[PDB]
Order: sequence, then C-alpha cells, then structure tokens
Amino acid sequence: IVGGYTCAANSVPYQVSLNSGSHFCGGSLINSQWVVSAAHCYKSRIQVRLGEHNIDVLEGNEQFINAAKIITHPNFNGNTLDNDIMLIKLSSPATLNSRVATVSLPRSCAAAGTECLISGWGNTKSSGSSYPSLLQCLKAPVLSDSSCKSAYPGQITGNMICVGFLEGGKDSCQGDSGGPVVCNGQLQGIVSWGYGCAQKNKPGVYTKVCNYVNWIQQTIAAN
Amino acid sequence: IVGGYTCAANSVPYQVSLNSGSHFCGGSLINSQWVVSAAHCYKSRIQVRLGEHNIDVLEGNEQFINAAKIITHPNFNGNTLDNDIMLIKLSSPATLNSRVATVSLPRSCAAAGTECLISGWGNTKSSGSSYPSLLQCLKAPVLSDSSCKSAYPGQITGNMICVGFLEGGKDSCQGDSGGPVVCNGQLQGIVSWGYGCAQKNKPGVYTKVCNYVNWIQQTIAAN
Amino acid sequence: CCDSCDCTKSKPPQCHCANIRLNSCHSACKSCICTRSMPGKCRCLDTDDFCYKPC
Ligand SMILES: [Ca+2]
Ligand SMILES: [Ca+2]
Repeated sequence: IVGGYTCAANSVPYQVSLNSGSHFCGGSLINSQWVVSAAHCYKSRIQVRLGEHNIDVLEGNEQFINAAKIITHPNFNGNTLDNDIMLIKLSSPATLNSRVATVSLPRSCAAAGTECLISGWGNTKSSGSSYPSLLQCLKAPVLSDSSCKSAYPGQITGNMICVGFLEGGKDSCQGDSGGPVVCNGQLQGIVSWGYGCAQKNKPGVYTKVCNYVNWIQQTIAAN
Repeated sequence: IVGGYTCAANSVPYQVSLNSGSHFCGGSLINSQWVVSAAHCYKSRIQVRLGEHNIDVLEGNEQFINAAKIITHPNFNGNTLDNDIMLIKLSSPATLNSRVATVSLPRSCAAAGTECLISGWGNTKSSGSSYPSLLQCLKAPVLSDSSCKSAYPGQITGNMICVGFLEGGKDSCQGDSGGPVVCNGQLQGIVSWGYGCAQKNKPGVYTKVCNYVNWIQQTIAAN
Repeated sequence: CCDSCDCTKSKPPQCHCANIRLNSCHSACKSCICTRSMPGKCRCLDTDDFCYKPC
C-alpha cells in the first residue's frame, strides 16, 4: 500500500493472503467457507492463509486451508479486466474467532465520497519496491465515476470504481490485488489494476462488488 | 483488398470514398443524404466522393459532396473498437443514378456461411503495399462467432463479425476501413480492424450492422 | 518487442499492442496498465499510427 499505516492487531480479520509458494495476491473471507478475490489472481493451486499479520513469521494464530474450488467470474476479460472477481471455496471452513472473520456483502453501492479502508501486503513504494511484513491499511474515499472515467478514458466500465486520491501519494500497489476495499463495514471493492502506483491523477481501479452480489449468492448456493 | 478482383463498372454503386486530401477510408450510401462508415475514420472535414471507379483520374461521372454532419456511435470505444460505426449526413443529397445508389440495411443478421462481397481502394499486399486505382472486390463468407472468437480471444464483442478465410490469402487491408460487406443485397458489415492483412488464422473483423439498424433509423430521423 | 498488434484499416492505421507482459510493458509506452498482483500482468494501451515498437 503506498503511503498507508501498519494495520494493528486484529483490525482487519477478513483479510486473506493467497499463497502458491509465496504471497501473490490477497482476498476477503465472506463466510466460513468462501473467499472472494480478483479473477486475474487465478492459479490452479492456491493456499489460503487466514489470521495473518506479519506474513513473514509464524505467530501460531494462523489458519492455512487449501482452496478446493477456484471459480473466475464467467465474463471476466483478461484484456479489459472487466468482471475481475473470483470465488475460492475452502476445502475446510475457517474456524471463526477474533483473528479470523467474515466481511459483509453490500446492502447497496458506495456513493462517491464514502471513505473506505483498503489493506494488503503489497509494495509500499510508487517509485521502487519495498514489501512489508505487516499488513498495511489505507483510508481513501470512493471517487466519482466521472473523475474515474476522466482519469482512465475508454477503460473504466460500469463494474469498476476508482478509490484513492487524484493528487497521488496514497494507493494500493502490486501485491495488493484481490484485497478488500471495505466501506461502512461492507465489502465495496476488490483491488484490481491501475496505471503505476500512487501516481498523480491515477487512482486505483477496483472491481465494483455491489454489481455481483447475486452472482456471489448464486455460486455459493449452487456449489 | 488482398487477393480480390477489379470490380467492373457500376458493380458497386453504394461504395463511397472518404477524402480529406486523399482517400483515407470508404463508406456506403444508404439513402440519398446519409453515408454509413466506421467511427475510427472520424475527421472533422470529410469530403464524400461518390460514383468513383478509378479514384486516381476524373471520369466526369463522380459526385463530390461535403459532409455536413459527422456523428460517431455514442458508445464507440477507440481502444477495443466496439460500436465502430459513424453516420455522415451530406450537405446536399447525392443524385441517384446507375453510378450512385443506395444499399439496404438488414432485415436480419447474416448467418455463419453467407457469402458476401467486400470492396475498397485499400492495399493489396499482405506483405508490402500496393494501392490500386480501381475498386477491388472480394467474395468471402461470414465466419462463425465461435471461429471469430477463437481467432481473436478476449477481443471480439457481440457487435463484431469475422468475414474472410481462416487460410488467409484474401482479406481487407488498410485503406478499406469503413467500406461495405454486403451479403444478399443487404449491408451486414463495416470494415474495421484485424491483425495484419490476409494472415493465416487472422480473418477480418467487421462491425455487425444488424445490431445498429434502429440506431441508424433514429439518428437519420432525428437529424 | 510487440508480438500481437491490432491495427485498424485506415490510412494511417491506428495501432494497439495486445501483449500482456510480465511486470512491465516497455520503456516506450506512455499508457501502461498493470494489475496489482505479484507479479503484475501489464499491458501498454498506446496508440500509434503504424505498428512496431514500444520497447
Ligand atoms: Ca504470520
Ligand atoms: Ca475517378
């Protein structure tokens, strides 16, 4: 996260890390058996690491569970990143405690202005790279689809929201993909793509989760 | 047109050439006052040259009329080329005679297999460039959306059809953009984009005109 | 450099490079989108009226 803070213990319990050797993306726990991430984070073989904080040392409070099902949104487009959302069903339910917990799907969409908390173990340098052991957090508002489109033209579809600052300096970055953008206690975004990190006039584009709630419902109940 | 034939006199009367100094794209006459072309051919200032056969010499049977209105499809995307269609309203109606005539919009869509005639004054070499004086014609079938998608993945939307040959050798090429793909006497396609020209496995992608008939109707009637 | 390039059939052609590359697009590229994975899947959204490099 470029320019955010160390999150503090048991602050972000739905944060999930996707591992296949090492952290390559993050995700959110949405119920004891299903994690939501981004479709471009797909691998066959993903190990979900739950209750993580320092991902570099084992602190005995973590749960590592293999993914049994990895399902990318059917209409996901690898070139335009539209419908960038993926559901992972865990081969065993995570035991929910303080360190491990569920985010809620949206009662509705966020309105331009709402502040949110973005979180991840991704890079912390817009120019260069440092990869933090500890989970980084960032407060940022949802931008207007109008700002979002003017910032990235011909690219922002109606399933993508920009969250961040037009003046740069604070943003999600590589390693954060798939992570949560939680606003008012509801998961409104998934970190997806962007032009570089924390650049001026380039805010993060996140998958608009309010558009997919019934798909999520439908897949969880049908699998 | 790579590998097609010289068209023969008064064979393709709806063919239009868009000029702004020189031929840069083509189009079709759809009624005496409105030409349909492709949205990525947009210039402010276009001169429509009608009844053209040899575009290099004046043969006294041509009509040159300025465009008064150039309207690109509202949802046209310059990056993915979706909704690549544009309507030009002529500052005076073309006088319709044998050399100048109207194509019909689709009663329905073409079905994979239908033979069509593509036409234009664009390049004739897949490797290199020759630009013909005389209008070139090419007979080619509409491919299945399934072949089309497998040939260009993540790129073919539901407003694009592939017409041509999976073998290669015959296709449209630069200079033909905007031109007609007429099947059964109905304008089913507009030439748009492709990887290279007449390449193996890379047939041309054209704008699917049956999807826009009511848009064409209301723009013509509302302007 | 570019392997896949999609040009329109206009004089001049409007060209795009379709390659998703590893962590990078190129150094000649002014419109590079990357996913925020580790590594990033990056694509150069540049348009050039003719089709070669970006490098
Ligand atoms: Ca740990
Ligand atoms: Ca002439």
